[PDB]
Formats: sequence, structure tokens, C-alpha cells
Amino acid sequence: MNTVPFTSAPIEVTIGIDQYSFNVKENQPFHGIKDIPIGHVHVIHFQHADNSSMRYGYWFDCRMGNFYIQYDPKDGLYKMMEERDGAKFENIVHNFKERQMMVSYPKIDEDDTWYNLTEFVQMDKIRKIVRKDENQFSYVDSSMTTVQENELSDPAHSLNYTVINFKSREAIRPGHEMEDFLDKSYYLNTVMLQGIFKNSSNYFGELQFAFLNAMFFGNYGSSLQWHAMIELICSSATVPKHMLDKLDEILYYQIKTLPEQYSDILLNERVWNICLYSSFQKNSLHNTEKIMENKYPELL
Amino acid sequence: GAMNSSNYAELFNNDIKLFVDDTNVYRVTVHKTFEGNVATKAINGCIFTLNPKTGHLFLKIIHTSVWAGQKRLSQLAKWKTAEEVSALVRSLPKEEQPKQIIVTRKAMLDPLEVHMLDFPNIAIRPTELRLPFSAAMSIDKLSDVVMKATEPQMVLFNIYDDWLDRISSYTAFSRLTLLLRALKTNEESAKMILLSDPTITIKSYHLWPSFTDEQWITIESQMRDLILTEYGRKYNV
Ligand SMILES: CNS(=O)(=O)c1ccc(OC)c(Br)c1
Repeated sequence: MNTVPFTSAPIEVTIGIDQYSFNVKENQPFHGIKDIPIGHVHVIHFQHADNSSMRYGYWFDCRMGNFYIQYDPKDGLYKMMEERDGAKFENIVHNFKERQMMVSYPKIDEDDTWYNLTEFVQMDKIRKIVRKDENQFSYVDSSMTTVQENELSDPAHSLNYTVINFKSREAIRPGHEMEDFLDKSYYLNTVMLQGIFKNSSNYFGELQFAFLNAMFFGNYGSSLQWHAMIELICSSATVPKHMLDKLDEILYYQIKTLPEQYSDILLNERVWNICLYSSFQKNSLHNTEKIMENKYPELL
Repeated sequence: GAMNSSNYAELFNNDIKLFVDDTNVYRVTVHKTFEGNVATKAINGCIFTLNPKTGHLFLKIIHTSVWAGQKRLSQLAKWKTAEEVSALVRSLPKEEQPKQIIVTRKAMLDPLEVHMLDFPNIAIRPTELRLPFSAAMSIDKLSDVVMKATEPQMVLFNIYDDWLDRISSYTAFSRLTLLLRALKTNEESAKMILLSDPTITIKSYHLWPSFTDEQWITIESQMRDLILTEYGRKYNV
């Protein structure tokens, strides 16, 4: 297990680690988070008490370096840092763990929730969506716009998701206008999967990352990207059987983890109703349709 | 966005535009089968594409052969319409292509958008206007060319005949809409109005009779009376 030690917590903040979260009072003797499962990506996220504007956070993989968090009184946020001096990380980490100043990543042994939400998410790909190569972790916040959003302002701070646009020449073959608009299998299989993503794992990883950025940061463009990638599959007549089975699993856990009270803003009624009840795959997402109907029937 | 009463006069400015009406693309006669079931028989159709400024009507004749062995014909018809409009645009020189194309039905928006992706600078628009272009097939000479076609075929008409020599396009369009509205509300009566006087004839190169200015005022009033009359017959007013 791994550790993200904190220099201090000078300002009151709700701290997020993956799907858990806890409140740290201003100048509380909080020195970071211990027992973080090696082997998954993770996300440590913040919402300041005094201003819930800007949720913000860092995606990281403990295998890629030793990371710590220090508040920056000038820029006014908790910043992720990498300490290249391994020995110093051990001493820094060992004092705080003996003085018990750290919260334990609180994973239940029956619980595969995080593995299931991040199954196909890789840091290497995260870092191509979030351009900032001088760091091994990736910063994200609520307000970052996506490349397609910028097409419809600062390019350095965008989310470079894969543009999906159903009324685009990329999506529509000359001579197959109707066929390709009504059945997006061409765009899904030849254009996106074979052409751009190479495999369905890479596709699902971006989708899963988009959902997580939407849920954890309220990042609106991520939510758009999430719904588009779902809708692209659901609107394809011809999808590999294994992809539909995994998609159902991916979505089931996303819907299961979603705060009941955030459903009105993170869930597009048209997309979901279309996907579960009107699309080619209306009958193929059994787990997802069951949880969606028993949890958010109002939406349907 | 959408064309309505606030911006009605944009039709007559000098940006090239076309109305596309797809109502008569896919036309059927429903009849009983020997087994007592019901079956359709398609008949020839037509795309009604019109420059409201010039009166140039590009009448694309949809022969029933284009439906053979096809499913979901009402849906195909929208995409067939879009295919043919995109072909017409592509056939025109660039200086003649429309800057906007206004569809009389919202269901044509996406078909036409998708077929015009090569033309991003052409605006595809709906309209809130209720235009009577479905009555285009009540114009004998148009109806004749459609029903006689043995193959796909485009015929070019001026739906204003020589009216623009004497009136403006705003006025020509208003006459046309009123003519077609009347033919749509009561075709027989409308045709009786138009052809009751044998001494006013339709020139071989025209669609409508050679009414003088004064006689068009009469006709236009009789057409309004007809539309008023039927309104009362309908609603019992
Ligand atoms: C700049 N390196 S360092 O020694 O100050 C350092 C400070 C704080 C740390 O965690 C709180 C770690 Br780990 C390293």
C-alpha cells in the first residue's frame, strides 16, 4: 500500500480520495492518506470550505512516483508534488504514520467498486487527455473545457477528449448518409475503434475517465464526453458481444456509484432513454437498465 | 435559426435561397388486397424546390422505381429528398448555390444537414410558416409531368410565370401562397375560379392563366373568399 503525505492543511477543505471523502478543519493536524491500493489509478480531490467554487484534483498512480501535497498560499490551492528523493519520502512518511496523523484509505475487502470504475483507465492515457507532461500526475477541475467545447479557450488547460460528432464528415461516409447516420457502426468500429482507439479497452478507459471527471468535479464537458461515447455504442447496430457485456458492467457501476442527489445534473434524460429503450442496444444492457430503472425511474 | 413572421422579408433579399418541400416525394394509394388486407401502391412523386425570389422551381420527379425493394419508405423519402437536393446544389455553379435552404418540415433538417456536410457555409433552416406547397400537385401542368414520367427526371419551371415583370417577388410569393392555400383548402372550387373564363388562357409556357392586373385582383379576392368560405364550412362559423 502507498501513501500521499500532506505538509499541512492550512485551510478548511473537504478532501476526496477516489470515492471516499472526509472534512479537514483549518489547521487540523492532518498529514495525508495512507494504505492506498497499489495497482489502480487514483484521484485526490478538493473542495475548499470557504469557497466550493472550483472542485479540483489530481489523478495519479502510486507506481509512477512518490507524490505529496502542499497548500500554496499564493495560488491558493492544494498542489500535488513529486518528491524524487526516495529516502526523504520514507522519513517524512514514517514520522506521520508513527504519530498517526494520516487517514487510511478505507477499502472494504468485499468492495471492487473502484477497480470497476477504473478498470480500463491508465495514467498514460490520462496524461494524453490532460496535457502537462512535466508532471506524472494530472490536474483537473470543474471548469476545464474540452477540445470540442473550445471548437464550439486556453488550449493548455483543456481536456483533450476524443471528439465525437455524429453530424461530421468523419462520422458519415459519402454515399451512406442515411445508413451511417441511423446506424453508427461505421463510425464506432472503423473510425473510432480500429482507427483512433485501436481497441475497446482504450475506448472504455476514456469513457470511464470522463464519467469520473464529471462525477468528482462536476466537469460539464466530461459528462458530454461520457454520454457521447455511450450513445455512440448504443446507436451502433453491430457491436462486438464482449463490448456490450463490458459496457453494461461499466455503466452499472457508474450508476451505482452516482450520488442519488446529483442525478439531475449528471444524467442526460434523452441519451439514457434513447439508449435503454429506443436504440439498437435497447435490450443488451440488462444490468444497467435494471439499476437505472430501480434507482432513477423519474428520469425514465 | 428558424424562419417565421418576424423575418418574413428575408425570402426576398438577394441571398440565394431555396425552400425544400418534401410532402409529395412519397405518395401512395391504399387499397384492399384480395385477402381483405390493406396494401399501398406507390405513385410518382416530386421534390418541390423553389427560389422564392426568382420563382425558379426545380421539380425533381421521384419515380416509383426508387422505392422498389426498400423498407421504411417514409423515412427513406426524407433521405432521398436530401440526396437529390444535395445533388442539385452540387450540379449548380457556386455562384448559383443557395446560401440557405429552408425545409418546410423539421424532419428534413437532419437528413439535409447530413447530406450537406460538404457545404458548411449553407444554412439549413426550418420555418414556423405553414406553407401550402403540398398543393403543388394541384397545378395541372406539374401534376401532368409527374404522372407521365417513366424514369427519374428533373423539370425546371417558373412558378410565377411572367408575374415578376409587373409585381415584386414579395407580391408574387403572396399571390402564389394564396393560390396554393386555396387549391389546398378546396381544389375543385379553386380550379373553377381559375379556369371559369375560357377567354383567359394559360400560355403553353405558363402554369397559370394570363390574367390582367385587374383580373388578378378579382381572382385574388375570389381566392380569399374561397378560403374564408371553407373555414366557415369547416368550423361551422
Ligand atoms: C521539497 N521536499 S520536502 O522535503 O520539503 C518534502 C516536504 C513534504 C513532504 O510531504 C509532506 C515531502 Br514527502 C517532501
